[PDB]
Amino acid sequence: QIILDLKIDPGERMDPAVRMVAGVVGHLLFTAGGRFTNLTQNMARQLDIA
Amino acid sequence: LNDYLLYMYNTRVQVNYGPTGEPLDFQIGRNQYDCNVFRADFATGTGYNG
Amino acid sequence: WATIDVEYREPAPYVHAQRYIRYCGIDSRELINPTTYGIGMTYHCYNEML
Repeated sequence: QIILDLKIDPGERMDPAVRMVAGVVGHLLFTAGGRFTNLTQNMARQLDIA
Repeated sequence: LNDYLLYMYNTRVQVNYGPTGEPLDFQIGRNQYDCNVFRADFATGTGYNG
Repeated sequence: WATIDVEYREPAPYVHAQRYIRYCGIDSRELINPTTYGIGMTYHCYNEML
């Protein structure tokens, strides 16, 4: 019923290290399985790239 | 509208440009949606109401 | 090395110079968001150097 998405505030730079860490913890924290999901497709693609 | 469609503050998607240099002459998305129908044509009024 | 760095399209406003310069294969038709643009973009020379 509730799904998540990624955002960046205006005027803040992109820190690499937090991206590196998020790409690892997201695969263990969330579910995108074959029966229900917690994430949108864009978030999944971004986490895979990270 | 061309500038808005090409501006991507999120994850980029595939885009294919057409032979002509006119605005909105491209196909976008994983399902290639033809954006040429949104250019104005006063003989038929494709791009707007009517 | 292997990238196409000049290109020709439909005529420019000035007829004597109808070339488009493409460093690293980047197309200039679209606006860019400096925060998150080159997340997954590479070209030949950079990859060979790496």
